[PDB]
Amino acid sequence: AMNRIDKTLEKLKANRKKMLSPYITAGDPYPELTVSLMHQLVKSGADVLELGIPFSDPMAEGPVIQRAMERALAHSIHCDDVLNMVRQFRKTDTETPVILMGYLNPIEQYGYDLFAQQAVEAGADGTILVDLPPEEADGVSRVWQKHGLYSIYLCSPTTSAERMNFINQHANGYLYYVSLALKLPELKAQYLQRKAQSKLPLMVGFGIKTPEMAAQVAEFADGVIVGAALINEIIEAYEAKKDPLQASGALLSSMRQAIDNI
Repeated sequence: AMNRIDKTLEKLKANRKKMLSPYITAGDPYPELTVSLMHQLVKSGADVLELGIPFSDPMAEGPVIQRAMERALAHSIHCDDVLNMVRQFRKTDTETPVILMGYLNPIEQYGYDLFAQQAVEAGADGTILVDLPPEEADGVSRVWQKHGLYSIYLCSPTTSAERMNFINQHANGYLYYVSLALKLPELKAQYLQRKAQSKLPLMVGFGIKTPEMAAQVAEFADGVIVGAALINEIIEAYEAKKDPLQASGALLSSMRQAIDNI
């Protein structure tokens, strides 16, 4: 089988088009908006969608994501609810790759094989498990492989030689680059250095707040991941009693254009 992620990245690579991937938390600010948001993001230029599974103990996330998860958990949105959203999305979008981002604990509670099976059946193409270090990922990788689910791994300026060895023979699709006062030339230097160690394309997954910054990064990077900025744009629209679809659409579309004109 050919994974949606590989199909999408091949087309982008052939056209010298940089990947743009928004993150949103499923269920935030309320469950009925999530699928509509997903479709809006695609309309506004998303190549890949990152959909977050809310978790009760996100000690690793920044304040913006933390609050998003709290809002989603107020509606009791869990793994099965997120898969139902993916199913609904897939009714009118079969091309766009969907990546599920979450913590390991709800999934292990759910059951690895059962989760992988249902996630693939629902129409998800891969997962980012934020608290699963590569050293611990062997059981998961084998189960994911069985169902054709892709594992998206994180790396950083300080990813060790052996960990990189762990990432290269189990990762598929692409890698997620994060640095943790970091400036653009340092980011560029460290990114290109890490990219040289990776078999896969490397997407920058932090610090992208504006169309300008998105373009500056896309100038050297394979792709860009936008999280906190979009979440903030959406919840600010909701709290101001304005259309969150308009707000998120305008933001992502301005990033799409900035990147493509860069």
